Order: sequence, then structure tokens, then C-alpha cells
Amino acid sequence: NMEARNVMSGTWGELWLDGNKVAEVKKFQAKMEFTKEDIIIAGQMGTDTKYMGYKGKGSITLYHVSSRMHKLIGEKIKRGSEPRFVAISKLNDPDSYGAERIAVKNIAFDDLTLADWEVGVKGEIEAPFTFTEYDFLDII
Amino acid sequence: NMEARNVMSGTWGELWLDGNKVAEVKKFQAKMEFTKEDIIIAGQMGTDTKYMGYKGKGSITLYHVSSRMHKLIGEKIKRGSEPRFVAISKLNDPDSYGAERIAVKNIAFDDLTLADWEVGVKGEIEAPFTFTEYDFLDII
Amino acid sequence: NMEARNVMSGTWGELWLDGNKVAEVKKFQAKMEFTKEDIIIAGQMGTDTKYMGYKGKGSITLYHVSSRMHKLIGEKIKRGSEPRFVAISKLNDPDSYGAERIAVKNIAFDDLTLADWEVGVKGEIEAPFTFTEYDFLDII
Amino acid sequence: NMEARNVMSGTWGELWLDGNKVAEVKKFQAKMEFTKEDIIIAGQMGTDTKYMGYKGKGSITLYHVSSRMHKLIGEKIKRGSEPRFVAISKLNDPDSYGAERIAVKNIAFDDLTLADWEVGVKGEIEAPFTFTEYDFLDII
Amino acid sequence: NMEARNVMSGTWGELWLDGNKVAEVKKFQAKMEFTKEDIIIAGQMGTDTKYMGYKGKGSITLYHVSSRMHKLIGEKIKRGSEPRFVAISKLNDPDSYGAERIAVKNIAFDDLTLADWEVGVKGEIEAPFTFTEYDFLDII
Amino acid sequence: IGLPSINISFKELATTVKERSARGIIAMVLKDAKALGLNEIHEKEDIPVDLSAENKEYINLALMGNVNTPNKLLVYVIEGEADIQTALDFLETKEFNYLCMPKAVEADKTAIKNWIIKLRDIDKVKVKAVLGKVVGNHEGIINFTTEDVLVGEKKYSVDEFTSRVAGLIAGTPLSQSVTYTKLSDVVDIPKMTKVDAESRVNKGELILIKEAGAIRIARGVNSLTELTAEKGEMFQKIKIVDTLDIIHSDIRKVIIDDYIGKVTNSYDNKCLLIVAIKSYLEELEKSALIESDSTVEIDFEAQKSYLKSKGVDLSYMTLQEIKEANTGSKVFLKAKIKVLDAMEDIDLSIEI
Amino acid sequence: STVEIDFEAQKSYLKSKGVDLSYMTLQEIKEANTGSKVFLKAKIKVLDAMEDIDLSIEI
Amino acid sequence: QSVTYTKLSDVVDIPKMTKVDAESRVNKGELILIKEAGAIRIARGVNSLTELTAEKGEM
Amino acid sequence: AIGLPSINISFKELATTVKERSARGIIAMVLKDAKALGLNEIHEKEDIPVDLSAENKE
Repeated sequence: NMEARNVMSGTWGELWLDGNKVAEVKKFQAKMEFTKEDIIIAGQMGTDTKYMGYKGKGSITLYHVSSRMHKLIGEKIKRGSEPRFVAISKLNDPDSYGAERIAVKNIAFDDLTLADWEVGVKGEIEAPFTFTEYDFLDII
Repeated sequence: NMEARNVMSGTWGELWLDGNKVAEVKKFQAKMEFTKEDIIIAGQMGTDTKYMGYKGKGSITLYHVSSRMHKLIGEKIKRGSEPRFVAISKLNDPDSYGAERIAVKNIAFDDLTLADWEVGVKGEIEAPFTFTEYDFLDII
Repeated sequence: NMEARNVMSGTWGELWLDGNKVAEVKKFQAKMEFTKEDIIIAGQMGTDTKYMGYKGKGSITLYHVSSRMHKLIGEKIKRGSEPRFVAISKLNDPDSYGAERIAVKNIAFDDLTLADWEVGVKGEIEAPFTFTEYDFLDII
Repeated sequence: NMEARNVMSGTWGELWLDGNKVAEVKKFQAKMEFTKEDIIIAGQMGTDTKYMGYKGKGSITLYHVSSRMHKLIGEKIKRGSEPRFVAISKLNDPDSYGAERIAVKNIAFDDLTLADWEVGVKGEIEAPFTFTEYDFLDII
Repeated sequence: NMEARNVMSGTWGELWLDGNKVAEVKKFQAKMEFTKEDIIIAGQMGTDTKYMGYKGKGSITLYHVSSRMHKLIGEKIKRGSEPRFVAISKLNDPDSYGAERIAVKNIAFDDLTLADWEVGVKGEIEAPFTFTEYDFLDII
Repeated sequence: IGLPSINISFKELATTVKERSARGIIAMVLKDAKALGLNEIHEKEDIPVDLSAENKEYINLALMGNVNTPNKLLVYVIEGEADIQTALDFLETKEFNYLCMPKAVEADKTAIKNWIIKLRDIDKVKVKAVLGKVVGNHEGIINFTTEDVLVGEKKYSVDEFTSRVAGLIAGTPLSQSVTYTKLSDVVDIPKMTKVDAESRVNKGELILIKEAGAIRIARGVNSLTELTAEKGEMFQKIKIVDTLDIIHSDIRKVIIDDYIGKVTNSYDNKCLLIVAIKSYLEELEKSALIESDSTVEIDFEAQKSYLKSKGVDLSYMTLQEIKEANTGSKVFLKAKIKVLDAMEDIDLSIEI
Repeated sequence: STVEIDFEAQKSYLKSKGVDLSYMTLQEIKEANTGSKVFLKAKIKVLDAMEDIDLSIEI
Repeated sequence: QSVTYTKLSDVVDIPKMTKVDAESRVNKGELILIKEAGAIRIARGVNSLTELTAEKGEM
Repeated sequence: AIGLPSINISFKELATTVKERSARGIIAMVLKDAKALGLNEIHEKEDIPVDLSAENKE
């Protein structure tokens, strides 16, 4: 049942940000980090852990073709009002079993890049973010 | 007695997680870290140590073919209920002396990966965990 | 709509510093770092964040052809009076959609290089700075 | 039968003040301090004690999102009329054996914070109090 | 003959309170403080002391998994009746010479913690007490 | 849906019922001319009115529990003039721990003894009975021989007090034992000497003894009297046999529910089964029913004997090859545990 | 599992057709003409499910 | 999977029938229903074959 | 001789250990007795011919 062709290729990924399709995505990332506390129990040599909560962290990397992030956050950040966004990522490799589609909610970005260029180097933008909620659509 | 053929190859490894066989496994790891305290004894130049307990730590890496970890932990983590699992690893090289089979118990994972893809890069997943107990079956 | 030709090349960048064009720019950079505070809310597993402010940081790298920075800041720094500058960057690739022109204001430099040379090595200068304000002119 | 999962996490707490739920509650505690008198008995080397009474003490901390305490006590305190309140605290961790609910009665606050703010720092309010009675609901 | 292995580790402790084992015990200690009077003898430069008695003090800390202390003392304390208890502490490290067991009698607790919880932090309870007598079982 | 109802009612105090027990299921057979069938009796209040008052008193005696009321009472009613085997056939279908039948005759007792011995030995089902006057050597048969128990100015025969004994046994928790358990309701017992008590307890009877204060049970022994190398003195105690039966029932339920026919017989699946059984044993260890340091393993000798029986050549075979060989549909396993006993005898020497 | 030409059935058919099988190589017999008949043999292995379990417990 | 110990919920009652008789009947080779803990379930998953030869064995 | 499914769980106690039997050595041995003539090949203590006397058994 397992074959090398069943591994998903990242070239078949798609991204929607704030309801708008971004054709220029290089990579997408989203992950939840658990908070754990060590608990030593009397009479037991192996120490145990208690689950307490989690952190969502991610990043988006995209080719520099337009001023998407400027228009999204630049003017509102200065005024003191922070916006929140929703992203949808889809991974659909024709040679795999099926598709994987996840919605990431309550996204707050970490920074804003105004200019970053070098002579003889093509432009790219990296945007880390945090999040709180998510949903599952079409899991395998 | 030793021949270079007697070294175990990692291609002959197998893994069961929560009673289910996983075929797209890349590496498995499990290790116990001891806690030690320095004790200086009067009249002795060499300082000694006292054993206090241990930490079990491990990780699993697998090719991205299905949503195994999502189905395992995603919905329960949000509600505040943490699950525990049992894993069995077997290493059986035909050119070695025998097999090695260990059960790792009370496994709690460290994080959950929702999406991680890149254009022109094949997908992979890394899942660290901790544990407390283990058993021996068929040691060499 | 996207063609690989639409990615902006950094060779098509231009920089004005204190109203004077610098022909010798290697790279220009400007970025805003947000300050965030973790907030744990009762009854919620996913911890949230509160936006508090931002840091602007950047840098300029240029070929060593003249004493621009010496004349700009050297004599005033010793006397105890710190100057502030305005920079304008333009990125205009003929194969892209349009131009991107940003003015960075209230620039304070981090250091001053008096001499840095090596035998068999051509000269270059790196100048980090901080800033507070910015404006948008001709965004895409 | 002690397990690490059974330890109660404080993120599952809830508070009711004067019949109204407070969502922004950060911390809650209540304690009874016993009053004891030393007694020395002839022919007995070890000193004994006599129990005479108790005094209840507690504290509340909230995120600064509204003027709740002002509306609660401010105008009344000026005129010379002191109000008493009832507070209900609930701690219900899904991984624990059960819920714990206690009602704290005859609460008198110690002070009133009109304003406490700091540039670059988020707002918090701490309110100590004293009480006299309590009741048990859903004991474990 | 002193060895590092012979030092007693506190993970091997055990506690019995009022005849019932407490699995969630974290800390136990008990101590007798002697009362001394300074005496100055004529013709003697160094001051001497006279022993007059002692006072016993101790403390217990447990992981918050149940309402044990509430059921122990809460209702009785309100009505004006003070209960006394007996505690047995056992310390038996496999690498040590032997076990050590002590019974602490006529225990009177100092306070009662109704509630102490914190978002993002696990629950713990600290309970000081005073005692009068003790007995030796399995001394080393 | 009617008008809103806000009713505040005043009443006097009412008596508190004893707490129900999660453990302990007892089945009783009653003979009444009316209302035949199986009835599940949870509480003392819910009893069908068709039964006679005497059957009601037997039920009520069975209801009372030593520390807690038994979890559930299964009553099968037969009119009479019928073979007992027809009620035993229906009782084979249900699940129960103890079997008692107050209205008994010698042939009926022999039938019950044979039926339970056959079940335990061949049917591989662990059940027990409390019988009046039976000399059966098995651990599944409890022999209680006390004559003329008087409760509340009444006379109860030896055969019809077994319901009370069964209720007492079912009410006892696992950590404790029935030795020296006192019965407050019982008033008077016929006179009897101590040497006779020693002789009877050595013989294997569960009798009543009169001590300082109320009446109490002397010892909690079984009817087993003949010992072998395999069956020692441990098996004569009710508590140990009870915990062993609980372990047997739990493991059998797990195996039947999850493994018979469901999974293929391969060495990996055997390892999975071993891990599951080890986890169950650890769970038992945490509850302090059994001592720590219990193990589960593949039974190598039985597997090798089975391979020899089928004509497989064991020459030039590695130990791993023998251990991992195909065994058709059979699985051979072995385990090891340890159980403690209660406190019953104390010697205290005082120097003056 | 193995798949191969059924040698015994092919030889039986060759005898039934009057062909002589003596002084013939194994390879010669394997690729001989057999009209409209094809004879093949395959060898596979199957396992049973768990039906009986023995557990020995020592106290 | 197999059909051994497969429970039939619809079936309610079977005639009284002894265990040793069931052993003998399945030894001859028969599919029968047995009474067991819980519902009514299939005793064994054998078929009618009872001749044992070198060509066809126990499997 | 197939039969009904068998699920037995047995309780027991006090097993014992034995001596390991090795495949190392071969010994040639001569005995005199008036019955069971010819060579005799023995691997274990249980497959001994009952024909030989106790003195020959020693």
C-alpha cells in the first residue's frame, strides 16, 4: 500500500489569506507547541509531565511581486489597532490518497517589512505570525 | 565472532503506534537521561555523584502520507484532555544475531504539526515525545 | 497572471540619503518589529497576545568610494549633538507591475566606521540604523 | 493512585462576584488563619497551644478591561456605607477527579485602585479583601 | 566509610496522615526548637545557657488533587472544636543503610487554604502545623 | 405543558439507606406457584407482591450487606414439582457470582454441587454457591453449618440462612475479609464448645461462633480440605479465591471481546496481546489488589512441546526460530503474580 | 510466493499426445508446444486466526 | 477475520444441547450454534471436509 | 481432531528449575547383561531399557 509516489509534493500547495488567493506562496507553516510542567511523584524514578496549554506559531514566505502586507497592516498598525486574519491552506497531490485543507484563525503577524533588496538578488519576503484557533476540512 | 555484516542496518526497523502499524516510518528514537547530583566528600580529591532519577525522551520522523497525528491528538488537545499512547519498535537484521523489540509506554507528544510544505520539497513530519515506562521483549 | 519575470530584481534599486542620491548602494533594509505580551485567558487552552508597539530597524551597505558617513556624523557625534536623517528607497523593475517608493524618517545611525581595510580585499561599509516614522509613495 | 494528569490546572478556574461572572479574572485565593495561644503545662517539656479563632484573608487580580471595582464600591465608600459581597469560585479540570466549588461570604475589600498605568506595560489590578464565612458545594 | 550512594534521596519518602496514606505528598518536615536562657556566672568570661523546653514545628506540601484538608478540619474548626492528628513519615532509600520511620503526635494545623489557583500554573497546597510528641521506629 | 409549578413542601426526617456497592452479584432461586420468571431486584422496596411473605423474608435477609448492599439480585421462580436442572439451564446464561437456594433437599444440593463443579472444571467459568450441608471438596462450594439461627423471635433452619450468608459475603469489599464479622440482627445461637469449633474449622465448615458481644463468623475458609503440590493452603481462603476469580473474569472478557477470530495468529499480534495483558496487570497493581513486580511472557516449553507433537524437526533450529514459529491457532503464554493475606492472628507478650 | 509452469501436467499432456519425453532436457520440455493448453502452478501461504489461548499463572 | 464465536443477535433460543455432543459433532465436521456467555454465537468455522490425505491436510 | 474453542486460565504455584542438557560429548561404554544385547544409544535419563539390572543402571 505504501509507495514512494504517495508522498505529498509541496509544489501542489495553495493558500488563501483574508479570502484572497495568493498565487505567490513559497512555503506555509503552522504548528502548535504544548506547555508542559515536570511533576515528581514520590516512589517513582521516572518523572512525569502535566499538559497545561499550547502556542500556535507559523510563517509565510512569498516572492516579492506586490505590496500585499503593506496594504494589509501598515496603516492600522501605526494607529494602534491590530487586525486579525484567517488563512486556508490546501495540499492536493494527484498521486497521493487525498487532499488536506486546514483553516487557521485569529492570526496576528509579528513584523512588517518595508524594504529589503540587494543588487543581483531577487526579492523575497518572510512573515512570521501567531494564531489561536483552527478547523479541519477534508482530512485524509 | 564479529563480522562487519553483524552491524544492524536501520532499514530493517518496524514501528507500531497505538496498536497500528505505520509503514511510512523514517527513524525512531528513545533514550533515558539520568539526573545526577555532585557530592564532595571530605578528604577525597575526586568528586562523586548521586543518582536521583531519569528522563525519557524520543522522537518519530515519518514521510507525510496521511493525517495520523491530527486524528490522534488534535481534537482532544483543544478540549483539555491529554492522551497517552504505547509504541513498539522492532529491529531485525537478517545478518545479525537476533531481533530487538522494545515497548515504550506512557508516551505524551510535545507538539502537533498542522501544515509544513514548500515548493519543490517533499513533505516530512517530526514528532518529539516523552515517556516514563518500557518493557523488554526478545533482547539479544 | 504571474510570470517568473514579475519578481523584482534588486539591481533596480535606488537610494536617496539626506536629499542626496547615493549611486553606491549594495543593499537597503527597513523593517518594523512588533512588541507583544502573552495573555492567558481562563477557560481557553490557546494563549493570546496583546500588541504594545514597534521597533524600526534597518541597515545600509555601500561600496567604499568616499567619506560620506564621516562628513555626515563624525564632528557632530563628538560634540554631543545627534543628527537625524530621511531616506527614500525606490524599487522599479521594468518587468514588474509597478514601482515601490518608501520614505523612512527620523533615522539615527548605530555606529561610525573610520577605517576597515585588508590587503587583497576591496572596501565595503555597513551602517545599521533605527527609525520611527515612514510614508508611502506609489505602492503597488 | 496518584497520576500527573490529576493535578488541577489553574486555567480552568471561574469566578462569580456579587452574582455576576467576571471573565477577566486572573487570580483568586482565600485562606483562614488560626489564632493560637501558647500554654506551658507543669511537668511537660513540650509547649502546647490553644485555638481561639480565625481570620479570613484573600485577594483577587483581574486584567484591566473595565471600571468594575469603581462602580462596585467607590461612591458608597465616600458616604460612610460599607458594602459586603459574596464570591463563588469554581475549579473544574477535565483530567481531575471532579469539580470544586466554594462560596465566600461577607467579603470586605481593603482598598480601591483609581488608576495604575505604565507606558509599554499592560494594565492589571490587585484587590485584597477579608471575609468571615464560607460554604462547600461539590466537594471532592 | 562514607559513599555518595548512601546519601538519602527524598523521592523515596512516604507519609501517613490520620491513618491514611497520602499519595500526592510533596514535602514533609518536623523540627524541635529548644528554649534557652542566658546565664552569666561571676568570674567566667564566656556566657552559658540553661535549657528550659522546646516547641515543635513542621510543614506539609501536597499536589492539589483533592479536598483532603477541607474534609479533615473545615466543619470542626467553625464550631470551636480543634482536632489533633498523628503522622508517620518513612524514608527508605534502596542504596542507604536502612529505613527511618518516625511518628509525630498531637499535631495541630495552623491554617486552612480554601482556594489558591493561578491561570497557567498547577495547584499546590502548603500546610504548617505544630506538634508535641514523637516516637522512634526503625532508627538507623 | 401546564402552568408553572412552585411547590414548597414540609415533611419530617426520613431514614438513610445504606450505600449501594458496585461489586457483588448474587442469584437466588425461589419456589412460588405464581409469578415465575427472572426478576432483577435492585432495592429492598421493589419486590413483586405475588411472592409469599416467607419468600419476601428470604429476599430481605439476602438484601442486607456486611459493609454495603449487594449490587444486584437475580431471582428465578419455579412453581415446583420440577427438576432443578431446568432452572440451572437458565442460570447458565446469566452472569452471577454466588448462588443460593433456601428451600433445598439433599438431591437438589447434590445437583447444584455437581453442576458448579462441572462448570468450574470443564466450562472454564468461575462461580460459587453457598450450601447448607454439603461435604464437597471444591473451592467453589461453601459449606455453612449452623443450626437454629433465631432473628427477631423467629426460627431459621441451616438451609434457609444461606441467603443471609451469601449476602454477607457479597457485601464485603475486596480489601477485607469475613473473619470475625459480626451480625447485629442475629440474637441467639445454640450452645456449642470451642474444641468442636476447632475441629469443624479444620474440617472446612464456615460456622457461626459466639464471642465477646454479638455473634460473629469464626473463620473465612472454603470447603477445600485435600491439598496438593499445585493447590496449597492459599486456595482455602475465600478472599484469595475471590480476587483470582475477578482476575480470571476480566482477562477472559478482554480476550473474548477483542481477539478471538478478529486478528491473525502471528508473532507480532502475540506481542501485542502480551503488552495488553501486562497493562492490565499494571492497572491491578496500582489498585493494590496484587503485589508489584508481575510479569507476562511467552511460554516457551509448551510451544516447543506442541511443535514436537506435530512432528516438526527441532534439529538445527535457533531459539528465535522456535519462539517465532507458526503454531496454527494456538497461543501459549505464562504469567506470575503475588497476593497477600489479611491480619487474623496476633501474639503480644507483656513484661511487668 | 512463486509462479511457474506446471511441469507435471505438461508432461502428462505430452504423453497423452503421443510425444516422447525421453532424451529430452528439462528446458526443452518446459517450452514445448502444447496446442491450445496452458498449465501453470502457483504456491502461496495463508495464516489462521487466534482461536485457542493458554495462560498459566503462578501465585 | 473468521466466523468463530460470531454472535447472532436475532436468534433467541436453541434446544438443550450438551458440550461433549458439540465436540463430537464438530469433530465429524458440522456447523452448529452454541450457547455461550452473552448472546448466541457460532461454535467453530469448519466446513464439511473430514478426509485427511497427504494432498489436503488440516488447513 | 478439531474441537470447540478453548480459553483456559490456570492458577498454580511453586515451579522448579532443572539442569541444562548439552550437545557436547560422546562416550563409549561397555556393559554386561544377559538380555537386551547389541548397542544402546541413550540421550536422556528416561529412555533407559528396563531390561538392564539396577547394578547396570548405576
